[PDB]
Amino acid sequence: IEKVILDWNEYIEAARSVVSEGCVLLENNGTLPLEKGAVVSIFGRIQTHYYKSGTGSGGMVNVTHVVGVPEGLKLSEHVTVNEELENIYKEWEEENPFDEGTEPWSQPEMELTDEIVSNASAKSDVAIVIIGRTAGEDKDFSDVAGAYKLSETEEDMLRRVRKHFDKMVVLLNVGSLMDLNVISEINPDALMVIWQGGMIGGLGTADVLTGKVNPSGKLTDTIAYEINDYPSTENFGDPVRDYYAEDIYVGYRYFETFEKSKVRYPFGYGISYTEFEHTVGEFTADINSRTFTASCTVKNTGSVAGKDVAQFYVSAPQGKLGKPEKVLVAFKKTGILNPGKEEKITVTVPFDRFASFDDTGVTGAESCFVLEAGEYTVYEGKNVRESYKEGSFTLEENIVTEKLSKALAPMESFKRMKASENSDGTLSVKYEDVPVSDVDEKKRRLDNMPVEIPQDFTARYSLKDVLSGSVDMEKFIARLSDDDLACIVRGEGMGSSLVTAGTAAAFGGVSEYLRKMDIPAVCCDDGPSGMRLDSGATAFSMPNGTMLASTFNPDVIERMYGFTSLEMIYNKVECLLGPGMNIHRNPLNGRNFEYFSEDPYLNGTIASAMLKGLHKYGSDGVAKHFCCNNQELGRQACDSVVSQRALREIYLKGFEIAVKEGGCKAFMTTYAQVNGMWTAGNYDLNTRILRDEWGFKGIVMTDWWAQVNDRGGEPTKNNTAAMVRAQNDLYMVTANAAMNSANDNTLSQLSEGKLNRAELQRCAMNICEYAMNTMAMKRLCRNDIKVEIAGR
Ligand SMILES: O[C@@H]1[C@@H](O)[C@H](O)OC[C@H]1O
Repeated sequence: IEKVILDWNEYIEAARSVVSEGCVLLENNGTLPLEKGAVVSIFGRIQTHYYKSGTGSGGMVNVTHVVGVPEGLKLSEHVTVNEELENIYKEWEEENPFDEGTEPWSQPEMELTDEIVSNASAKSDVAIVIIGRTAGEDKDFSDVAGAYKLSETEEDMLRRVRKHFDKMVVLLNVGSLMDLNVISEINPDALMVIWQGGMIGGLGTADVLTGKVNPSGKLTDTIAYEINDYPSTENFGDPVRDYYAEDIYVGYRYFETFEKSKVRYPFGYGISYTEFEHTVGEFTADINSRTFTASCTVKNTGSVAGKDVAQFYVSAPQGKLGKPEKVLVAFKKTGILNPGKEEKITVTVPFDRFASFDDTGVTGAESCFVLEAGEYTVYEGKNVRESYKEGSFTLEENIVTEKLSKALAPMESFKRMKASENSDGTLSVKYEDVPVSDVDEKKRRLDNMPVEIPQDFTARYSLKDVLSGSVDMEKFIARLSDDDLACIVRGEGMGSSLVTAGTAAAFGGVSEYLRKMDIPAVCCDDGPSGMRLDSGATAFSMPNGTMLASTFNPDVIERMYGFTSLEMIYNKVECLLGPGMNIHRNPLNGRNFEYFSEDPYLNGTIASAMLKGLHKYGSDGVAKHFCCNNQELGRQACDSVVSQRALREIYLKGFEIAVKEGGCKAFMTTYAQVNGMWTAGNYDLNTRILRDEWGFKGIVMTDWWAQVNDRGGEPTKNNTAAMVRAQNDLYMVTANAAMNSANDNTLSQLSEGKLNRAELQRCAMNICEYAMNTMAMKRLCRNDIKVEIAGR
């Protein structure tokens, strides 16, 4: 019915803006920005093979061209590149080709001589050294040379360059952070994390290097001096089982509370080519509305224009539960401020952003989010460490922000960290026993069993009749036979011929009988950083998740994914398999590149920005992996043992925000276990928490060929009855859904009364309600958006 232009040049520009807001300047003595007309020598072999993404499902976007850093600098017309040094690298690389693997964390560095380095210095004004790292799916990052540490030849390179150049810039082309101890010690003039910026990364990076854009990126994780300083390191890296003993004390929640001196760069840290002054302003609280309102003014007090981020933190009273010193509750990035100009920033913060989950009952409100009695102090500033008192208010009694239930609780006891108040008025870590679950799972499922809809194969309503409002969804679903029900819970793929070639899955109209009811085939495709088309078809490769999050700018993120929204329609992809939004529990997790933060509020807010983007033209995202997939090693069977409180405040919280702020209507579960069973068959996760408590209205799908089990039972890839009993609606994926290619147990379990028809009907109703609002339904109804690409 309607045509829309996808302007490719504006798509490039939107993505380019994200890159130039997401680079994080850590150190600078004034060597950056690069001066007009300067000649730069670029060191590091990885300069020729810019890491545009990490590896795995989320790093297989095909493109015709990648603008690396050298090319980005030449295109700027602000500097020139030393062409002799480039040719040394190019010629060396013909003998030492880029290893593709399985793909390694890094490439072997070219050894440098005194002659090469000395001659480059004579013919250039500044050295740029690029250190490259990638990482991803199934391969965790490791505390060794070539991975988290510099390799020996990389260190040599840096020391030579330092010696022969008095102007030296180090750039980290990395998916996740690496060791900064040796780099800091070598002490370059400027240090910037440039992440992996997709196919136009070099353009946006050139913008900040040349000063066309002033750096305004901030860290989404705390950088500590050693891997052993991180509170999760003790309990990370075990393929069988890991106890989340740090509990709520993840990242800056640990460091700012217990170990300030172990931090090199705090959460939210990043600098600019200008300087800013944050002046605390008016503060009011509204206890009856459960909000406070806080103002401050940010002023550019330096000599060049730039943006800054105002970050707001709450210190809750320790009470009986114990608390982190500071938790992030709001942030706002300024517009571009000219020298001597300023911007007033006001935030309204609901109490639920700094509530605590009582999993012991010590507050008198077990299984509730609560604010304990005491003094709440609010802080504003440039990062968590440099945040200063904005206001305060005191509660004489507990406030229950929300009543919940005992759900997804641990099945075995373990000791967790506890904030303990010393005689000094300081806080130390002590340990306490996590209570074990007393939930009767059998009874919970039976007491909440949905009502069966009597089947009726004569009255043949269409899914169009449900969409129009002509009939109830219940009235429609009655025509599905047991074959139809068994079939509709199966995703078909990879590369099902019902949808665009080379994508992840088709679902909904996966049989002739389902298609006859006007259930369309809905197409899923990886990934957060752009469409992965295994046909070889090209698509936009966008910056990695961590770079997105480092913008601290929901609007710039949403703008870019508004273009992705149209591109998906163009390719007839309805469901992009992102955002990835598992918490950065440990820096060594391989997939941190396509996730956002150690902080759940930032995590959810960035995820929600992406989803709003995709929703612009009616496309959609699938939040993943729900939940606690914070480790790649052992991910087919690993058991994350974690408290309710840690789940409610940290790991689930981002996903909750995705539902309630982001309008998320599609979730993906994990390959692994949380509290002693696989996530795909967990009732508490997929029904109790997600639907009954949060009000999610949508679909849940498995991760691709994930295992499912009943608690205590053996894991398999075809226990779909366990999956449907949990209200995980879709098994992803089978070669042929109509033929039950996986030989699943849906019908045999239904035959034996161990699976109720009502449970199948519930899943089928979720699938159909989702499917009828997709662009694939619009194509059947002939009221879809037609997209045309301009600017190529
Ligand atoms: O993240 C998912 C990954 O775990 C799986 O292997 O492929 C599908 C992706 O969406």
